[PDB]
Amino acid sequence: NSKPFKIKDITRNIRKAVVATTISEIRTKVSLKFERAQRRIHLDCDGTEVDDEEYFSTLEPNAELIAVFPGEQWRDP
Repeated sequence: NSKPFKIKDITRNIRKAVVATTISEIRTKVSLKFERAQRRIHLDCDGTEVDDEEYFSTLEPNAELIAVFPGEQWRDP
C-alpha cells in the first residue's frame, strides 16, 4: 504493498488523503471520504484519468489526485 495518496475535489477546496493498495480500494475509500458516489480518479496536475490497475501501480507515494464525480470534469489551474 500500500501507499498514501492525496485526493481533492475538482475545485480543490476539499483536500483529503487515503491509503490504498489497488485502484478499487482507492475508489471505495474516496467515496467514503467525499460522501459522493462513483468516484473517477484523475491526476491533479494534468487531468489524466487513472482507470486501470497497471497505471495505478506506476503512481508514486503521496501522488496528488483529483476525484471527479458523475457530471463533473477535471479543471485546469
